[PDB]
Amino acid sequence: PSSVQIGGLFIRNTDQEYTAFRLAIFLHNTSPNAAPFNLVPHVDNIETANSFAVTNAFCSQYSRGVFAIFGLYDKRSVHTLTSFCSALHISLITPSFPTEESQFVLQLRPSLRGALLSLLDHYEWNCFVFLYDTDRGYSILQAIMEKAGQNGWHVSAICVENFNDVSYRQLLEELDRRQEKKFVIDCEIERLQNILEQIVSVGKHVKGYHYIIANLGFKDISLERFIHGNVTGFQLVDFNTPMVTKLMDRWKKLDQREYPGSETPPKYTSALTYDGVLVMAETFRSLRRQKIDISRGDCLAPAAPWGQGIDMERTLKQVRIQGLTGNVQFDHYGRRVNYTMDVFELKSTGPRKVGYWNDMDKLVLIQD
Amino acid sequence: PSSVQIGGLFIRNTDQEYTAFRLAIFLHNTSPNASPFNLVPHVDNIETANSFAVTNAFCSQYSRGVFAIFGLYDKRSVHTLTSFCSALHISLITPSFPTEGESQFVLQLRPSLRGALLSLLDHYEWNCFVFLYDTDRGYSILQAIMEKAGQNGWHVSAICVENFNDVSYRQLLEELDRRQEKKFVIDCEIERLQNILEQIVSVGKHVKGYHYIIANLGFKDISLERFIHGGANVTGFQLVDFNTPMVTKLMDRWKKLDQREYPGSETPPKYTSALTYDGVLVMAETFRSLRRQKIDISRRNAGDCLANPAAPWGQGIDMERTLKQVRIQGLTGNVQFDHYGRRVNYTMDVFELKSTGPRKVGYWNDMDKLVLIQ
Amino acid sequence: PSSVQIGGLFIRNTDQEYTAFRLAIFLHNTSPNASPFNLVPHVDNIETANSFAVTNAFCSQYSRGVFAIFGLYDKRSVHTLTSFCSALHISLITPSFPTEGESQFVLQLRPSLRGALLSLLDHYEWNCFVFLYDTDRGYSILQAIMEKAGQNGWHVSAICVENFNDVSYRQLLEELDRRQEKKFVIDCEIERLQNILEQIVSVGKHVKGYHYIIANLGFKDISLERFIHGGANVTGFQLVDFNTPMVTKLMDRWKKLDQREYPGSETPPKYTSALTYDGVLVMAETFRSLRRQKIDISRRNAGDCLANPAAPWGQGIDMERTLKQVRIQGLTGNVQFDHYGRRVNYTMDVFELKSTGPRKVGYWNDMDKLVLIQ
Amino acid sequence: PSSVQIGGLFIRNTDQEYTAFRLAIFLHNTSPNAAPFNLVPHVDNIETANSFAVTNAFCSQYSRGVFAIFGLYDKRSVHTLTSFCSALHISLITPSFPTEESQFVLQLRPSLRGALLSLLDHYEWNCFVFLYDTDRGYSILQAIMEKAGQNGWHVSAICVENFNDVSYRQLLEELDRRQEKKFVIDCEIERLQNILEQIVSVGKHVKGYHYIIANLGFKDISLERFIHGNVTGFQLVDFNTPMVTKLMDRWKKLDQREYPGSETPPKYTSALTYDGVLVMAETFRSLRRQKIDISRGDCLAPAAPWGQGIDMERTLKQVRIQGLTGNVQFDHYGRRVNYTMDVFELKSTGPRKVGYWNDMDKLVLIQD
Repeated sequence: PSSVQIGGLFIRNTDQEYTAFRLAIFLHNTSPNAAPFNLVPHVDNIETANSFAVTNAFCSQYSRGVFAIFGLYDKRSVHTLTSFCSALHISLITPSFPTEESQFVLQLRPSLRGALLSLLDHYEWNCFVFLYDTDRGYSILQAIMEKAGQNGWHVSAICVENFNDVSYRQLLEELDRRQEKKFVIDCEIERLQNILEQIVSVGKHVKGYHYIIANLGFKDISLERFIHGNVTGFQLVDFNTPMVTKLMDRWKKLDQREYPGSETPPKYTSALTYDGVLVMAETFRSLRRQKIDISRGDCLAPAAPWGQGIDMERTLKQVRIQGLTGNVQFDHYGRRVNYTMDVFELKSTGPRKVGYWNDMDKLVLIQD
Repeated sequence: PSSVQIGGLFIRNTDQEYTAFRLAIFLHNTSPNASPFNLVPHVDNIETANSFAVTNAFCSQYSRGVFAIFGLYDKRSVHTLTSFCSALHISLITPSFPTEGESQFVLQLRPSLRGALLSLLDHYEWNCFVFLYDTDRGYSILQAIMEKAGQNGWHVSAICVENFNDVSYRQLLEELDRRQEKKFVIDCEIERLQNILEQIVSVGKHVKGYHYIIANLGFKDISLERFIHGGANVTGFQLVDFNTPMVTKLMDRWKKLDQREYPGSETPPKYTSALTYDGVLVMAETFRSLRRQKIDISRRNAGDCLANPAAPWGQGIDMERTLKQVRIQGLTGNVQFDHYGRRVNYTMDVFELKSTGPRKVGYWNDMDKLVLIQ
Repeated sequence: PSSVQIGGLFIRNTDQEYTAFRLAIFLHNTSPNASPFNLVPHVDNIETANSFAVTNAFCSQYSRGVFAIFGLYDKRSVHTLTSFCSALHISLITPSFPTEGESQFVLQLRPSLRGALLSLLDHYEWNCFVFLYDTDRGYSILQAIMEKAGQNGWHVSAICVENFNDVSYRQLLEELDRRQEKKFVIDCEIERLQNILEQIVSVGKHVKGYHYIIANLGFKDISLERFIHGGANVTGFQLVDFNTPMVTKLMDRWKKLDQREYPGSETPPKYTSALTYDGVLVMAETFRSLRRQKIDISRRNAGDCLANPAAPWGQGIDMERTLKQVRIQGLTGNVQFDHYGRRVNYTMDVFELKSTGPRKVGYWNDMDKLVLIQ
Repeated sequence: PSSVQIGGLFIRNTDQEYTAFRLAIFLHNTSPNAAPFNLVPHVDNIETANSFAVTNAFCSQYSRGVFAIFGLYDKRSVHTLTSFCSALHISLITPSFPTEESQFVLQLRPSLRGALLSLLDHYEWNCFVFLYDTDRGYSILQAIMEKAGQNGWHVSAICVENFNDVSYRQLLEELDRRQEKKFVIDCEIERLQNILEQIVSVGKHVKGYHYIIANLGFKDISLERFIHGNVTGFQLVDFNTPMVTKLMDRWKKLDQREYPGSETPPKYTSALTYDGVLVMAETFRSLRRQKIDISRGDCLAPAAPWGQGIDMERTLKQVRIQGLTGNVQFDHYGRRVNYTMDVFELKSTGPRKVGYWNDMDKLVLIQD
């Protein structure tokens, strides 16, 4: 097997992720090293991102026999993509939000719930607001509410879906009336820019107000205005490693005509997509090493089980490499294990690393 | 067109709903000729209730040439079913929880409950209470409760009761009793609701001084004899009125039914049974309206539910418009939808438990909010 | 004499006892030849359980040439049955309540409970408590409790629960709660005991701070899951030991029984079932003893139970003496009677209810009174 | 019908009752007035008074077809006599203790429970002792205990069955140690004499100690020692009526050879037996007036019902005469209704009537 077909499912507002996925495949195509299989993606980008489009693209990919699909989903499509992959015995590698038991799924994105809870405990926060959206699911929100109930917190959860400039202004005025000082922001990247620009315009960009940015791309979003005017966040990928250095000095190639979004440093989702490509490449090497000839139907047949799918799924779930997100390893549930992320607090000189959070030592802070 | 094909979807633990569907369609079929058509149902009762099984069944229904589909869904299968129905212009009638956040080609028989519950909480002047909930029916109630609490500064302790056993409920109740919190709001599945009520009786939290609010439309569908004797304050919402000619006739027919042929007939129909009965009535009236509007219906189509590109039904827009343009009287009252698909101009009774039993204290309507009897 | 005729009397709601009687006699009949006789029972199961029906059945048994009679009686039929048995020298074996106040030709399988209950009350240092009782099993316990209270100056409030419905129990519990009395002693029929326990759970009196004492020998024969979860202190007396080879073998045979042929086998045997099983064992051993003593038995007689003048059986005195001179091991322990007919040298376990469940706290015996585990 | 056979069942220590029953029959034999039926009793006195003797005598009487039996029973024989009479459809007239629903039974003795409770309420007794026996049943005892529980009384119930002189002495010493001042005595007549003589010997016969004698024969027991040394009691029959005057001036005939016990004024049980004879005579007149020819088996047949027994039983239950115990009338349950009894309190001059108790006005006391 030298031309291995794989499937790719992307949704709207994922230009950078698609570019990173293409770049990872291209590097895998030009990496001789030690079977020389070349990954050809049958990528099917969908704009609507509704359940019907997900089903249509998934069945079309299944008709081509891709043995695996690298997909991205939202709250409205997770229950469709995961269900089809679990029933049709095709492994599903997704860098999107993890799903709170599951099969045939590899969630590359680490669960942000644990890190956020540890940070809140360390900062001894008792009353705060929870400006949030539902795009990534009700995983952080439920944990915050449950933790507040078990700890007697005065939390004010505020949904900011379908908000316009008037809505943000009204919300800001209400917060000023309540004199809320501590904020937790959990929204999509574009919504983060909208919230941050509205806050800096209305006049709450000072260091007295504490803002926790609940995402893994803290350095991926520009916060230059806040230095002039206490902001904490989580960073997933370390920029001081040899492998990310190789990615950067290969990323400087500004072929924006063929690689849109390459003008800026890759976002955390882009790093996760690159890491997923490495996981698929490494596990294909493992299957080839085990001398398992992977080969082969249509959707809505009754289930069309894949005999080789179970062993292939297990091989994915037992991979352990050193990727952009560190020790990439999965447990038997498909989640991420043995991972760490740095905690950056903004200072006068810029972002500064205070500590890092991992699943075995919780949060550990640098002290003298 | 004497025969009309109607799709039907049923999930697990919905036996009573299926019998109500069969009973409603039988009454319409065996009815005096109010001058004219028959409904043939293609029904699929899947137990797993996963998205893949729902998609397979919906494709089978689409291949079977159904004009409308009566489906049940949970948080798992809500998105796939609604999106598939809207994409192919095949309308759906559901008694499940609403999917607020815009929609098309879907008619929610179940009315919104957030307004009534919020009105009740404002009337009771509650500040701190334990909100026990699950995520089987979405998160609309949970989001609304917390948004109201944040705007009003309520210290609401929300606890999810998913995947808890009897020991877990006992430990949770003991911890809450140690925290000295008296007010509770329960919004769970009917099976989980029975389990929590049994655990409350076992612990001994059904005495005077404890207030429980049951957030569903089946307050009279459950047993509270232990709570009646204990004397704890219980408030609930009942949608089905038992003092109307229509419910009386249906109950008379309900008691005279074969238990083996109609499982669940040994007990009074629940609010979901009334809701699904109303849904069949809505479909019948809309087909009459299509006949009156001189709009002929035909499938014209095959079963390529995944035809590329999509081939939406040409008469779906008119069918959806007619479905939303029907005002009828049923077990739940004035069944009348707006242009969105939700229920509007609906009324529900509010029952407070006393020693004599469940006595209505007032009603709630979309216009006057909560009006209590004084 | 291969065949031995034995009389049997059963009152209403004693199905389990009858099956235990049949099971015990079947095991003796189908047993290895421990070197020799069979027991044929003449059984009468009257439902009214009045004195006239008992007299008719006893005359039929006497006309049927039975040497011993296994009878059940209540306060209504205790005097007629005991007097008839003593007058004609036809001995009786009973598991019912004792008839203290002298007796002859009667063997009480059920041991006296007043000693154990009085010892428990003295240990608990109780002063004021509510004694709920009925009069189905005589008045010996009631008289003893009040005599002890008078000699010790206890303010015992005794209430009879005869001919009360569920509303009556609820009203009585509410009145007692208003009077602020926490300690209760329940001595009722097993059916009435279940009803009172259910009412206690419904009212909500099964929480910490309430102490209940159940005065019977079937503490493990009833369900207290609600009381286990509530945490109220419950003390009871268990006569049957479940950690002996004999009870283990009998339980193994009990589970492998036909439910239709042996009603009540779906549940573990109650203390009365163990008592009646022991009674059949006592009769078997005594017949062996008569065979060993070279005392031939024969009815010699007709059925003129009302023969004037009375014609008592000539071998009745020796039979009664041999019955009282037998020490055996059975489900209730060392079954051994004195010259009066009551049980002596008997032990019963004392169980206190905790979160883990019913855990034995000590035992009670006729010699050392109450000995608790420390 | 001129020679009507009836049955008579008497127990040990009932010589006076048997004499009164014989005297009443004799007067009925010599009372022409206005069918001239003469009552012939097949009396079967039993000494053992156990259940076997009761059954034997009852069956022998049934063999003679007596249509009714005038019986006396104790705690050990009530459940046998009543059961046979209810099942065999023969009316049972008994002057013994009433039974707390029943059929074919006429209890001539009024229920003493109501009068005792009313007297205790009037005297405002809170703590007392209850020297009692079980011969007449647990009817008064249960009521006293239940009333005490509902009123919070400090009652000390003391059984005095099988007590010898040492037992009474020990009981008296214990009472002195407890310093109990108020006594309620409910025992058989012979036990009353034993208790009273022991009390007067030990030295508690003074007026300071209050003794309530729970019986209907207060004047039938000599209390002369207490006048020299507060004793209340109930009297059922009034000695100041024309009919009791006739009974007295006929009772002075001292034919003790044929009428034992006639040397003393009749006891309350004797008056009840005399009244029962009148009830049977009056109801036979009613049956004869209704032109119902009463006629007719063996016991232990299966039930041998008597068709005329039901109407005869109802006629007994609807009789209303003026006898020694006043307005003799029975309800549909066989108990006594529309009856009254005087309450006598001992004074220096002797017994004095304070008031009277009836079932409609409870207790009413004479005051100026």
